[PDB]
Amino acid sequence: HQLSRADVTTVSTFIDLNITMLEDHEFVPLEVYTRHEIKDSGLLDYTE
Amino acid sequence: CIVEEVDARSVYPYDEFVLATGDFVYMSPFYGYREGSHTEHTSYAADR
Repeated sequence: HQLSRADVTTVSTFIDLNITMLEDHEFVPLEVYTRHEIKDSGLLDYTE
Repeated sequence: CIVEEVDARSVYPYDEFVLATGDFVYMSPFYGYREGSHTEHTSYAADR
């Protein structure tokens, strides 16, 4: 009789190697203090 | 006679504060009689 290849158990001669891509990353703007904060840290503003 | 509500601002250690007119008040904003606020700082006599 004939039979499908799926009827025969499969052994692999291939060596596996799983490489995955480094995914995209988004860098948002990020400051510890803005210019507004730096200017506001003064106690008196001469101009105002 | 001028009455003028102003912004006041104080920096640490909060022993004095300024007014928007550029006038220093040589006194803690948190000075008072209760909850230990009588020990914070005052440059002025009691009657003031």
